[PDB]
Formats: sequence, structure tokens, C-alpha cells
Amino acid sequence: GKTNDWLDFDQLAEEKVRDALKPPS
Amino acid sequence: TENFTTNLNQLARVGGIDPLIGREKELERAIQVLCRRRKNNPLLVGESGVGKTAIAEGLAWRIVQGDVPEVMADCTIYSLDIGSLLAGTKYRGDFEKRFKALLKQLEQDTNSILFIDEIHTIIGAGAASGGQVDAANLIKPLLSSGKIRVIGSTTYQEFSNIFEKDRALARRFQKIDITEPSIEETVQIINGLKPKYEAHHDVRYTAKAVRAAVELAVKYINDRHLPDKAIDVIDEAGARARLMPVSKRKKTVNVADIESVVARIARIPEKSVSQSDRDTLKNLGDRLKMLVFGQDKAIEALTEAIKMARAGLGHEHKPVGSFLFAGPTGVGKTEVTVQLSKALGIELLRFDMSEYMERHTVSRLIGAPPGYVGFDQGGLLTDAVIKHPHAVLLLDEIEKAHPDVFNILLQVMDNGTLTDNNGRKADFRNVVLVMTTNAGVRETERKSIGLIHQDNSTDAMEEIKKIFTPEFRNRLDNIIWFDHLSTDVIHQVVDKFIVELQVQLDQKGVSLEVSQEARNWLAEKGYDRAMGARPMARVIQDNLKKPLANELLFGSLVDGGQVTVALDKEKNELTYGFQS
Amino acid sequence: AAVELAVKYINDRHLPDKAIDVIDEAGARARLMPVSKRKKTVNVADIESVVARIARIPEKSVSQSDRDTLKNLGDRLKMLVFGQDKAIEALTEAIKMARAGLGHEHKPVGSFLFAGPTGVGKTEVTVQLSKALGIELLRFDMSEYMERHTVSRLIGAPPGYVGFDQGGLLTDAVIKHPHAVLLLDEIEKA
Amino acid sequence: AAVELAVKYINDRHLPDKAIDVIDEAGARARLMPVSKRKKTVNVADIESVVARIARIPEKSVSQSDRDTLKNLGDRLKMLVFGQDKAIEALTEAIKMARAGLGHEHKPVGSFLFAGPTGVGKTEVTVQLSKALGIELLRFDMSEYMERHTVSRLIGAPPGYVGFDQGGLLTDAVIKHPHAVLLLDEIEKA
Ligand SMILES: Nc1ncnc2c1ncn2[C@@H]1O[C@H](COP(=O)(O)OP(=O)(O)OP(O)(O)=S)[C@@H](O)[C@H]1O
Ligand SMILES: Nc1ncnc2c1ncn2[C@@H]1O[C@H](COP(=O)(O)OP(=O)(O)O)[C@@H](O)[C@H]1O
Ligand SMILES: Nc1ncnc2c1ncn2[C@@H]1O[C@H](COP(=O)(O)OP(=O)(O)O)[C@@H](O)[C@H]1O
Ligand SMILES: Nc1ncnc2c1ncn2[C@@H]1O[C@H](COP(=O)(O)OP(=O)(O)O)[C@@H](O)[C@H]1O
Ligand SMILES: [Mg+2]
Ligand SMILES: [Mg+2]
Ligand SMILES: [Mg+2]
Repeated sequence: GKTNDWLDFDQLAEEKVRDALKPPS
Repeated sequence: TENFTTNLNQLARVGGIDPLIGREKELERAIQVLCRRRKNNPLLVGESGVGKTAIAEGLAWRIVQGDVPEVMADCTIYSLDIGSLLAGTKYRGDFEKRFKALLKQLEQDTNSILFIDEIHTIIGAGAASGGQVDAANLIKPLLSSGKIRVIGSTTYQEFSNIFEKDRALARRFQKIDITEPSIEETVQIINGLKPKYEAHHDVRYTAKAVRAAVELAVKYINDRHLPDKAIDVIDEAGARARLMPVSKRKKTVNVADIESVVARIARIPEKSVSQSDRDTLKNLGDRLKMLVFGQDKAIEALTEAIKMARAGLGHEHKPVGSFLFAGPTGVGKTEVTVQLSKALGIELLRFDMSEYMERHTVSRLIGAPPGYVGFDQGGLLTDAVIKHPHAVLLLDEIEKAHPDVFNILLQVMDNGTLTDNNGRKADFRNVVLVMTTNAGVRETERKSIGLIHQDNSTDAMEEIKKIFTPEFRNRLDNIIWFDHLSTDVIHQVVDKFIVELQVQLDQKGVSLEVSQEARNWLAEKGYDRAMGARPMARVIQDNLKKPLANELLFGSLVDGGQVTVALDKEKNELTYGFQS
Repeated sequence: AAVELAVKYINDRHLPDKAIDVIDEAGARARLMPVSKRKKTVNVADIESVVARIARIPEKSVSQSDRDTLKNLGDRLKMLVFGQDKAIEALTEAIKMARAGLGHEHKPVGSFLFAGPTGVGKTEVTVQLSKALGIELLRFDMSEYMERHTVSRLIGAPPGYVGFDQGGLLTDAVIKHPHAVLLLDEIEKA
Repeated sequence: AAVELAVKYINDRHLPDKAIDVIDEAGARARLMPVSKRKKTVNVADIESVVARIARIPEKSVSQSDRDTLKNLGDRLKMLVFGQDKAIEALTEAIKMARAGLGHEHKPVGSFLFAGPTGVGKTEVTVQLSKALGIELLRFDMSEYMERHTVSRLIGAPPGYVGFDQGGLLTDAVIKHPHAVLLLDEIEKA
């Protein structure tokens, strides 16, 4: 019997960034 | 909302959405689900190009016209765009802000219905990566309570792998089976679409042409499904009528115009699909005799099987032809196959059965199963026939093949289809199957041992019965027994090779005049009974191509030609002549 | 009937959802399928049809027009396939018992190993049995499963190996078409 | 002539980009080569020097003198390396037959099986031949490609599903370099 082959699974990375505000006056 | 959701009833009033034809059975199931108190979210599951979105979009058309039941009247279908909605968020809460606003609008209108094309996208990654706040989870409680109605569309491949992983979402969405329509249904569908396509291209499609498009496309285009396939060929024909005509040409689209566009889609030379290639088939036997002379009984047999296959008398599911070229070497058993492909203008496939001798070699032809090396590879045999549906298949030295390989061919002859590792059905009923073996030649030439010689006429056939199993021989259409080359036939072979060398050098400007004595000498040395005429190309290369090639670059032979070959009787060697 | 029928036929869903799906869908059918002469009540016959659509096989319509099909099934097969009447009797009688409600309830409709010479009708009666019954034909050529490792193709590869997402051909095919004829040609070669 | 030598010697870009680049490059060089003098006309020998810079090959080899180098191929190898004179001379006559244009063009130009004791310069003639003709040198040791699984690497990597750019080891080298010698060592043990 031929040897088995394993397949890896790569997870993508994406994140959300907050936003600070600066009033003019 | 403002741009993420596009209403289909308002669009239907203007146009755009094509009308539905022959889908009352499928529509009735959807309406029954939409009218349910809970889980009224039908899911259209069907293969690619089977009208997956023609039923959702057409539901709006029916609602505007009024064909739908009274309960479904006053309902609005919304086509959600996940890409547009998800695009431009650039924040954690922008998606939920717009998404919830969409649900708020639908929740307010109890009769509103949502259409989510390609619903499998949200389950994978709707609006979150490296987290768990997905778009599906937001609508899970709403669907369970029947607050909003959602119509989904996803393919079977994207339904078993992506969908059904989150049983919660699958529970809410009912499944409506969609099947590819028949040929009679599609021709009726194209008739309804003719005014839209005709006005767009300002042409007319004959009734005969429409029936030929679906029929020819199915035979020559197997990758795509029939509904979208027929639309592509029909629409493509109108485009040609816009650019090819110079001015005031015929607007009607005849059958001949469809055969050209469909040929390009299949990468064929237009000879097979065209109905004007009968001249080639009528003289195919005579043409092959000039290319490969000898054994006329073997050449005429192929033409008879090919003629019936293209005359409407071919087998319903078996290949065009299965043959076992049982004969000696050097009788052009493989040459007849390569030349046949050129005549029919189809790809040539050659497989060496000597490599497939071990029990584990059969896997390479059909691919390795899941979980083992080679699974990514579809398979040499399966990928070749799938890539080239119209091609010639050659299997040389089949007798040496392992029995596991013979078993694969059993289904090929009877059913015309072979499954691969990935499950793709190799529909190649158009390819002609040819096999070459030298099993019985040994008994024919070799006499029976003993003082008295027995009748060996039937001994050759008996060997094929023991080597090949009865089921394999029964599936074969015919066995072509080749005959040994005669003294006159071999002399013509020498002229054939010299013609290729003569014409190859004639264009260069070097004339070749081979003497008759040299031709006779090359025949004996070049043609061995055990090995056939295979050494002819080798001796011709060493005897003629080697000396002439050297002087071609430098010397008088570069120009002027005037080459005259001769043979001396004192030493029997071949003399060479060169002049300016 | 909805609770009992759902457990016996509907699969991949739990009993509260399964029973409530048949009851809800049955209300829309009786309320919307007949344009006129509607049925105010919902009898057992209606619930059986709804379960049959969800599971693709009926349980009480056997004495309907389909009844006449089972009678001519044996005779029609004899016309298409001559001789070997004993084999047609086995298939037609097995279907009749299953449809009539005398099935095993834990085994298939029938499992018959047709063995004989080449070209005598082994792969014809089966092909002509699906066409007469109007059901999909799950044709599986066992000549491909020559080695033990080929079993993965039938039930898919296990987790953590290539081809895991592909799944099983036999399992997925049967799930798509539960009512069908499963043909394993040349089983000995496997 | 520019198009013939551009595609062969550069071996970096495709045919259409090379011609437009060399033509523009040639005009600029001749336009500013002398401080005061100038040559409105162009010649083959002039543009040949330009290709040498982008190709990083001497102008002599870049010159369209393949016949000259082929004629003195034996004299060049015998002068650059010593020994195996009989073996080197036989190789030159055979290569001339292929470059003459006779025979089937689809077939490969190189059909040579070296066979002798190592350490006598067998490897050196393969690199010297490529250096003289200008073609690249691609060395593929068969000993590494001994395992049955290793054979598959030549056509494609086993786990390279995302990485389809690399492709097979043998195929990528030939694809990138269409004019290069392939040196296979220890082919008997395969
Ligand atoms: N009893 C039969 N009645 C009518 N046609 C038959 C009959 N037996 C064989 N045929 C014809 O021969 C074809 C092949 O018969 P099958 O029964 O399918 O062969 P098979 O038993 O699968 O053969 P193997 O693979 O060699 S064991 C059928 O498709 C019919 O065309
Ligand atoms: N019943 C039908 N009536 C009219 N046109 C149809 C019908 N079914 C399919 N079509 C046409 O065939 C195509 C169907 O594409 P569709 O199945 O929605 O694509 P996809 O599978 O990629 O989502 C469209 O061009 C559509 O107009
Ligand atoms: N009868 C023939 N007519 C023309 N060429 C022939 C004939 N017999 C052999 N040849 C030549 O022999 C060579 C090999 O032909 P091929 O068909 O591969 O042989 P085989 O059937 O013995 O395997 C080719 O050069 C082919 O043209
Ligand atoms: N004919 C020769 N002339 C000069 N040096 C030689 C000769 N034959 C062998 N050698 C020496 O032996 C080496 C053998 O080749 P090398 O590339 O080092 O290893 P390999 O033979 O394993 O490829 C040469 O590089 C050189 O050092
Ligand atoms: Mg679509
Ligand atoms: Mg059979
Ligand atoms: Mg060395």
C-alpha cells in the first residue's frame, strides 16, 4: 500500500481597527 | 438598502429580468415554502447554469404579472449584494449598522421577501475574520421566528462542503431540488428569449438552428450545463452577424453559422460538427491508402465503423469504436491511428501499457483515492479524455497490461464512462478506441512442432481467447487482422521516406536523385521481420541524414544541390555524390 | 402520523423540527395547492404526501395509479429483457413487498447478486428497472476499486488528510437520490 | 537579425518586448556614443554590443556566428580542456547533424549518453560546451530522484496546491530556460 498524504489548513488573518476623533473647537 | 438591495418587481416592469418558462413544478414548491408560518426560506439547490437565479428573479416577474397565488400578491423581492454591502465597512460596527438597517426594513413589511444570490459566501466569512460575529448568526433568530423571508441560491458543491456545516442555518432554510432541463424544455425556453436576443443583435434565429445548438453543444461541449450552454452559443452567433457582415447582409442565422461558433468553443477544426464534411468521410478509405498503403481490409473496416457513428447509427452509450489491431510489427498498426486523427482533425492520445504492468499502476490512469499521494492529480487517462472529448485513444502493447487495467476498459466499452478520484464522469463516447497487440503473430509465422504440421489457421484466434477474458472480447466491435508486407509493398515504403527527405530538402534548394539500387538495399537492411520496418527510420538517418547534414553547413552542398546517390556492386555500399 | 412518519423517513433533522415541518408545510399545501374545492381538514393522506416529498418516497399512494405500474413492471421488463424470468420476479416482488408495507424497516428493499455468463442480462434488467420506475440509476463500476485504499473514494477521506472536503461518492449520491437503484457492476473484480 | 539574437541570448522576456527594447536601446547608444561624430545608419555588429550588456555575455558569443563556433567546436573544447580527444571529436560531428535542420524539428536536438569513469572531465565538457554555445547549464542529479515518490517532484510538488507558480522542478527550469543543457548523473540507478 502507498503511503498516505496529509494536507495542512492555513487560516487567514484580518482585523478591524477603531477610530479616534478630534473636535476642532 | 439605498444601493445594497435592488428591487426586482420595479425592474421587472421595465425589463431586464427574463421570463420563466417550464418551471411551474419548481415554483410551486417554493411558493408552498414561502407561505409557511415558520422557516419560510426556500433554498434553490442546483448545478451551475441550471436557472438557479432564473426562478428567484422570475418570481418577481410572476408577481408583477399576477400568475402567483393571491397570498403572494403585494410581495416585493429584494436582491441582496453581499459584496457591495460588505464593501466599504473599514470598521467593526459598519457592517452591523447597515445589515441591521436592511432587516429593519424587511421586518417592517411582512410581505417583503429577500433574495440572497450565492448564499454560501456568508457562512464562510460574512463580516468577521478571526472572530465569530458572522452575518448568518444575525439572521438566525429572525428566520426561526418567521419575521423575514429569505430566498437562497447555492450549488451542490458549495452546499455539501460550505453549507450544512452549521446545522442551525441549514435547519431554517428548506431545500428545493433543481434538475437540469431536458432538450425539449430548453428549445421552448430559447423561443421565449428569442425576442430579447434578436432585438439586441437585430438578427433572426431559425427554428432549425435553435434545435441544432442544444444538440450540437451537448455533444461537443460537456463541461458546461445545457441551459447556460445553449444561451452562450445562441448569443455568440448574433455577435458574429454584427461584425462579419460589411453591409446589408442576411440577418437570418442559419445552421451553418452556429456550427462555426460552437466549433471554436470546443477548439475543434469545424469538420466534425459541420454537415459538409461528408466528402472527407466518403473518400476516407482511399485517402488513408495513399498515406498508409497495404492491408486495405484493415483500412476499410475503420471507415465503415466511423461512417455509421457519424450517420446516426452509433451506439447510444458505447464508444464510437473499439478495435484490437492484432498483427505483426511494422505493418503500420499505429500509423493508421495517427493518420486517422489528422483526417478527422482530432487530438491523438497515446498511452504505453508497458508502464502499467504492476497491480498498483492502474491508479495512475484513474487517479489515487482521497487521503493518498496523487489524489490532487485527476488522472492521465481521465484528464486526457476530459480535456479532449473528441480524440483518438491508442493503447499499445495491451497484452502486457496488468489485469487491473483490463478491468478499467470493461466499463469503458459497455458504458462509455470512467469515474475518477474526484468523481468527475469521463464522458468520452465520441473517442474511438484502438489497441495494438502481437499475441497471435507468433503462432502464425511459427509452424507447429513435429514431423506433421497441424492446422494453425484457428491457433492464432485461440491465443486471444486465453489472453483476453471473454467479457473483454465480447465488448470489442471488431478485430482487425493485419497481413505481412509483400515484396512490392516494402519497395513503396522506401519511396515514402525519400519523399519526406526530398521535399524537406527541395524547399531548401537541394535536389535529391536516389538510385533504384540504393532503395532496394535499404529495404532489406531496414525491414526486419521480427522488428518490422521500425529500423527504416534509423538506417535512413545514419545512411542519408548524417553525411548530408555535415556538408550542408560547410562545403559545396550548401547550395546547388545536384545530389545523386548510388550503390556499388563490388562492396554493396551506398556511394554519395555532391556538386555545386 | 407526522411524528411517526418523520422518524421513519425524514433524516438529518431532530424530531421537534421534523414533526413541526410536516405540520406547517401540510397547511400551506392544502391551503394553496387546490385553487377551488379546498380541504378544510388535514387527514393522514395529506401528511403522508408531505413526508413523501421531503423524503422522496410515498407510503400510502401504492393503491393509486402507481398500483398499475407494479403490475406491468414484470411484464414490461420481460419485453425489454427476454429470458431470465426468475430474476425479474425477484426484483418486482421485492419492490411490491416494500411498497405494500411489508418491508424489513431496517434493511434495503432488496439485495440480489446476479451471477451468470456475459451478455445474458445482468446489467440490462437493472438499467431497464430504473427507467420503468422513473428513478435515478446509481451506476458504480467496481473495476476501479481494485485495492483496499480505494474505499476512501466511497466514504470520503478521514479528517486531517487530503480530499477530506470532497466526501464520499456513494454516500453523497445516495443522499441526493435515496430512491434509486444501486448497481455495483463486476463486484468480484473489487 | 536583432529579433533572432534577442530571443536567444537574452532569455529573460518575451519576443515582442525584446524587439521594441533593443531597437530603442540601439538608437540611444549610437546617438550618444561619440562626443562629436555620429552614425545615422545602423549595423548588425553595432546592436550586438547592446545585447551583451543586458544579457551579460561577451560580444563575441552574442555575435551571430553560430556556424563559426560550431565549425571550431572541437578545437575550442580541446584547447580549453585536455584529454578524451576521441570522445570530444565524436560529439561535435553529431551536434552538427541536428543543427543542420534535417529530421523532425519536434524531436529533441540532444540525444547523447555519456558513459565513462568519473574524474576524467566528463562533467567539464558539459559546462564548457554550454559556455561556448552561450546556452545555460541545468544540473539535475538523478541520485536525489531515486525514491518513487521523488519522481513525482519533477512533474509537480506533492503538497504544492497553493504554490502553482513553481510547478514541476524539471518543467519550470526548461520553461524559464528554453536553451540550456540538461546534465543527468547516475542515471543507471533510477
Ligand atoms: N436478455 C437480454 N435481452 C435483451 N438484450 C440483451 C439481453 N442480454 C444481453 N442483451 C444485449 O446485450 C447488451 C449487454 O448485455 P448485459 O446484460 O448488459 O451484459 P453484462 O451481463 O453486463 O455483461 P458482462 O459485463 O460481460 S458479465 C445489452 O445492453 C443488450 O443490448
Ligand atoms: N426557466 C428559464 N427560463 C428562461 N431562461 C432561463 C431559465 N432557466 C435558465 N435560464 C437562463 O439561463 C441562465 C441561467 O443562469 P443561472 O442558472 O442563474 O446561473 P448560475 O448557475 O451561475 O447562478 C440565464 O441566462 C437565464 O436567463
Ligand atoms: N504499411 C506501412 N505503410 C507506411 N509506413 C509504414 C508501414 N508499416 C510500417 N510503417 C512505418 O513504420 C514506422 C512505425 O510505424 P508504427 O505504426 O508505429 O508501427 P507498429 O504498428 O509496428 O508499431 C513508421 O515510420 C511508419 O510509417
Ligand atoms: N580533464 C580534466 N582537466 C582538468 N581538471 C579535471 C579534469 N577531469 C577532472 N578534473 C578535476 O576534477 C573535477 C571533477 O569535476 P567536478 O565538477 O569538480 O566534480 P564532478 O565530477 O563530481 O561533477 C574538475 O572540476 C577538476 O577539478
Ligand atoms: Mg446566479
Ligand atoms: Mg456487466
Ligand atoms: Mg569530473
